[PDB]
Amino acid sequence: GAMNSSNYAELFNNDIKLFVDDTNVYRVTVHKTFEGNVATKAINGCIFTLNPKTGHLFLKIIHTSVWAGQKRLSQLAKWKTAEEVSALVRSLPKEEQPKQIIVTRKAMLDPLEVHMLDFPNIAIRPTELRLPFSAAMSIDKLSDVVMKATEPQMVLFNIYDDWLDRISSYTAFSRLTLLLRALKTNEESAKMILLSDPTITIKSYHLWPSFTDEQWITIESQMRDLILTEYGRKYNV
Amino acid sequence: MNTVPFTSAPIEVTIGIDQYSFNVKENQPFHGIKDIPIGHVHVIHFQHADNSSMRYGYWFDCRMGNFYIQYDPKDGLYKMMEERDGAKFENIVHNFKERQMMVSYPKIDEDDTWYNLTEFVQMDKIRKIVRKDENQFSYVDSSMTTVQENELSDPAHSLNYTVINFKSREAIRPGHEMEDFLDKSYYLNTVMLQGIFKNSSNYFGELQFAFLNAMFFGNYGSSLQWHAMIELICSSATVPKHMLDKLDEILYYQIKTLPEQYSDILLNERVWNICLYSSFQKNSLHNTEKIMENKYPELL
Ligand SMILES: COCCOc1ccccc1C(=O)O
Repeated sequence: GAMNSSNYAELFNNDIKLFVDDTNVYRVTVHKTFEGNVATKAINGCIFTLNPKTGHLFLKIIHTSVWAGQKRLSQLAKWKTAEEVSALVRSLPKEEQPKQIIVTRKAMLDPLEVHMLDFPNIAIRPTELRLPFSAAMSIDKLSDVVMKATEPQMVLFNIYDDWLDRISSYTAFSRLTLLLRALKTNEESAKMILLSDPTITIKSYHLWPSFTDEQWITIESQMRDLILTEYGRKYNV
Repeated sequence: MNTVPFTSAPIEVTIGIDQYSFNVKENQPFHGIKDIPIGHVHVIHFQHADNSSMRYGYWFDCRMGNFYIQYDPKDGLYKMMEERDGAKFENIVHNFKERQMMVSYPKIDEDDTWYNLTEFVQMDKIRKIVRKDENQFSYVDSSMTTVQENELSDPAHSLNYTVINFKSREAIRPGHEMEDFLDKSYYLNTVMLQGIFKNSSNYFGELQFAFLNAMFFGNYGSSLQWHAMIELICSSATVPKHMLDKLDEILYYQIKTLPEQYSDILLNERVWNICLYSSFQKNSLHNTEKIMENKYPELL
């Protein structure tokens, strides 16, 4: 069934599972035409497929060529997402295939169920959590690989860097969602928090800075302050 | 015109014959139904006065044998039986008719309702949905489950309607996932019509039989099948024109026939709103839309 706060620890058990977020698959800018009508221009997107236990991120880059000459693109984007997730599952060895796929948006349920008919034992589930995975394109190295792509491409990342050497998956996912929520709420301030100290760098093979345990505590507090600050600005509290 | 005599009527019961019904009192001198129109299937159905649980009944065709009803006090129901002795049967009917112990099938001459509801319904197809090969007539009741309902429990007592499932490998060609899910034409035309049913007449016959079992017995699985077969057509972009026009007629008379007060339990809002207002065929069912809009506007 649906995944919520009551069954949250299930994300970190030993049954392989993936979150699939489709919010950055079909990305457009809207603009005026010479005649004063409005048109869209697509930009490259991505499917965000994440194992919350291990941090493995299967970033399938969606190149704008896949939309060429197609109609009803927002509908097609859901089906293309489900096609690519299905292809990913088929590409994995049996013992790496997920037992559950959790979609962050309920509109993905039917497209994914239909593409996964050959896998009747993989449960397709919605979630009641509001997850900030749309903000994945605020992570500079992910945004860069998506924008530079000239063709469809899959790029593998560990979205937790090396954090699991020191903290549990539950804590790593909590840190990830806090960082992404902060980047979604006020991207400029969140990035300023993450880079404010030149002496802390991002390793070539990492996405986030190399903070010590104590610095992560400070950073996490600053991210919570940002989220609360923005909440007060929004609602005049 | 043919006759279904009753040996007797020992328990008070509402008896239906097709769309007609009448009440019989405990031990009333009722000995059957005469003047039944040859050329159609018929259904004789029962709801006991002391226990409205289990509506049940029998589909039959008087061209296939001489049938009568006799109450069984052990199993507690009116049973259809076949009489193989022709002269015995004729002599029974004649005596009961001479003593005017029979009701007459009360068909108005202008009235094509029953033909319109059973146009494509054949006894041979009924006997394949309802499997009891030793009788020429078919028993159905309010509680019988369908093969589909069971998969999701006594298989000898099931309604073997054709399984329709929009999220199944049968309905979705590998590699045509979006296409086949959003446009069910493959599933309708190749899988169902060309493959399983062979032609539209058999498809409509099953659709009509499912409606009738839903209406006369309150059989929930039959209502599910009726709606699924409507939705499969309406959700297909490519349907032969003759089928769309025939479907409009079929549904019109079913909507013409349904008890105004049973609409809440026999009509699926989602299916009907989808079919009339969103589907590919939203503009192909003018007669059905007109009656649905004027008779049941709440549901919509
Ligand atoms: C005996 O049922 C009454 C029919 O009720 C209707 C109401 C509005 C429009 C059409 C009908 C009809 O079936 O002609």
